[PDB]
Amino acid sequence: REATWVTEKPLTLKIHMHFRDKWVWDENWPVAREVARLTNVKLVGVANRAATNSQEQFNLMMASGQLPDIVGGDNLKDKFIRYGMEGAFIPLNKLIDQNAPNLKAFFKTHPEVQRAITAPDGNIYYLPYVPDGLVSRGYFIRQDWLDKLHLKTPQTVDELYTVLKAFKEKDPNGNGKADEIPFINRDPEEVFRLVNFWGARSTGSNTWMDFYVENGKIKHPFAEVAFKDGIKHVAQWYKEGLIDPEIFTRKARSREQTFGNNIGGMTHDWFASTALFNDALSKNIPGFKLVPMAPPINSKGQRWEEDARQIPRPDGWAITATNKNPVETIKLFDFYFGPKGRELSNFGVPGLTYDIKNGKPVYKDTVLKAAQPVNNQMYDIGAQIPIGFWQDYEYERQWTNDVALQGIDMYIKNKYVLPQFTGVNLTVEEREIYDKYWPDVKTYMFEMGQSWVMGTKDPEKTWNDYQQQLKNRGFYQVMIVMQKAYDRQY
Ligand SMILES: [Ca+2]
Repeated sequence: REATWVTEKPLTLKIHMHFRDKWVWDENWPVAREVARLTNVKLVGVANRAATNSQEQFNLMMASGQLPDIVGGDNLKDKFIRYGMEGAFIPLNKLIDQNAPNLKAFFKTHPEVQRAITAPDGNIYYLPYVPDGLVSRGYFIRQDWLDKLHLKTPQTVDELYTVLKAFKEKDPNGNGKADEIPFINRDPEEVFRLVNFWGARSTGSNTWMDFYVENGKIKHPFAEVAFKDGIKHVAQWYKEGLIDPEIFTRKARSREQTFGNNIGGMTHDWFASTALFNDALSKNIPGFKLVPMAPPINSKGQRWEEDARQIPRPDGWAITATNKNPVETIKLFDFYFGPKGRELSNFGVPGLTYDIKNGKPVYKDTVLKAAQPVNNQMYDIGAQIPIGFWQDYEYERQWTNDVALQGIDMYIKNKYVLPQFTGVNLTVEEREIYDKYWPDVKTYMFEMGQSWVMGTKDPEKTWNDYQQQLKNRGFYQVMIVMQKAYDRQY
């Protein structure tokens, strides 16, 4: 028995957790096993490991009969709220106030986080993934390629065009072949963010395709005329091969592939893991130098960094109405917000991935010297996963090299990061319109966006049909309630 046990009698619960379109909960994970040992509660996964879309899996689970005991994953906030009000997920307010002292304290000191996860009916239907940090992404460019081609760091979009064209046509890796791919990215959604170069927004926060506010008015990036004009430019860059032709399909290992084979010239991604490639590829590609770059001056005369860490994220886990042990479950959930629980969910397992030295968790050299980014290494053993947990930036600091640190400092110092959208508080009736139309409009917007970038549809010629479809699909009904809810707060 352990003082951390949340139940005297061993308890096993079923969890459906499919995340980042590639992973599922693994009861064999070192972290899962350690938490089970300490709490006496074991979670067994029931998600389909042979599936490449996490949202589709949530929907499939919801239509495959009786739900499991717990459901977790990334980008599920809206589903947790929608189905929570439908009775599929239970309210946690009471359970927390009565059995979770760590969470109760956390929320008292983090009122903004509590508000962000609360539903229109005032109920909390899930515990969020709470990131720790300030900046997230930044632009990175191949300094060695710039040097080899005698080009200066691009300061404007026009200068950037010239530089990327040079990367594509001037054989910077010197193998006599036109194999270079100027701009690459792990996230297909980043291709949409390129409209920033032409003064248009792509999202209001770290949450993909989120709304934003301008002069007291709620707006959505994909519906603005600025997007039409901006995406036309992105389409041109894609047409000319300045943007990875496989940008919508390569995905997850784009960096390992393109930087690893010395064909990638630039990206926009997280500072720590991206800068790590300088160390991982130092042996195979001497001179490889991927460095942070300030955003180029855009068509509106400004340097924009649209992304920032979002606290909390629309990720996490919830308790279903079929869970027969809600009290034991919330106690398990609370364990993660305690000192030991937070340490495990962030660093892995003591003696395996880290050791306590001078009272502080310190990653082993084998982890820090690995070619794989530390967050990827954590995913592999059940840490840094999108359950309800509190991220600790100290875990990240340990593998943020000087190149990354200096990039982070530059972005913080020069204030490139745009104000982030912190959401609004919808009434129950307003939420009904949101859940009825938004999901499908969002999917439609992505589809149109991809068509415009790839050239299968001309944004200029299809814009009217598009706006008509947005109206028919309920987009403006959603915009109307969003604005009303906004005016209530401010
Ligand atoms: Ca070449």
